[PDB]
Amino acid sequence: MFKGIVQGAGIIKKISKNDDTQRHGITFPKDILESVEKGTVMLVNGCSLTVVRISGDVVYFDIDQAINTTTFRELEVGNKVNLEVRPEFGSLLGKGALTGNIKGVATVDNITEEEDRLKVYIKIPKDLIENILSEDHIGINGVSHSIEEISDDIIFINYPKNLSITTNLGTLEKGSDVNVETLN
Ligand SMILES: Cc1cc2nc3c(=O)[nH]c(=O)nc-3n(C[C@H](O)[C@H](O)[C@H](O)CO)c2cc1C
Repeated sequence: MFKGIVQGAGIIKKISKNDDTQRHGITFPKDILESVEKGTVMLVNGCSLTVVRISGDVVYFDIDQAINTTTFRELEVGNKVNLEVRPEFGSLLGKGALTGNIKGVATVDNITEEEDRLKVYIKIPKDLIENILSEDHIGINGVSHSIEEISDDIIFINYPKNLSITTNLGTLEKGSDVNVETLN
C-alpha cells in the first residue's frame, strides 16, 4: 500500500471511450515516468490502476473495474491527475495509509483559501457507503489527511495551502467530483 502523499501530477493526453471501459493516456513528469513500467500498479487520483503501455512520456491505463466508483468516466483531456508510486524500500504507515480501493465519488460543496490553508468541504452522497469518522484520515484523490469536522453530510478537510500546488486539490471548485477512500 501507499502513503497518500502525491508525488506529481499527470495530464490526461488521450481518452478512448469504450463504453464500460476507457483507456486513458496520461503525460507523466520525468521523475515519475522513469520509475514506472508496464504492469506497475500505482495510484492515479488515489485509485489503484495498472500500467498497460508506455510510449515516450505517455503512460496508459485501462479503467474497467474502477469505472463505476471513480471520476475517470467523466474526466477530460487536459485534466490533471495525482500520481503516487508505491514506496521503494518500505514504510510505516500508521496511518492515513491508502489502499487504492476508492469507495466512491463525492462532490466539493465549497472551497475557501485563507490563512495559508486550503479549506475543502466535500458532500458525501447517501450511498457512500460506510464510516466516516472525524478522528480518522480520509483519502481525497489520493491525498491522505485528517478530517477536521463533519457537519450533516459534509466533511471539512483543512489542508496546508501548498498542497494546492503539488496536487490537483488546487483545481477543485464547487461541484468538482473527487475519489474518496475511507480509512476504513
Ligand atoms: C493490483 C490492483 C490493480 C488494479 N488495476 C486496475 C486497473 O488497471 N483498472 C481498473 O479499472 N481497476 C483496477 N483496480 C481496481 C480499482 O483499484 C478499484 O476497482 C477501484 O479502486 C474501486 O473504486 C486494481 C486493483 C488492484 C488491487
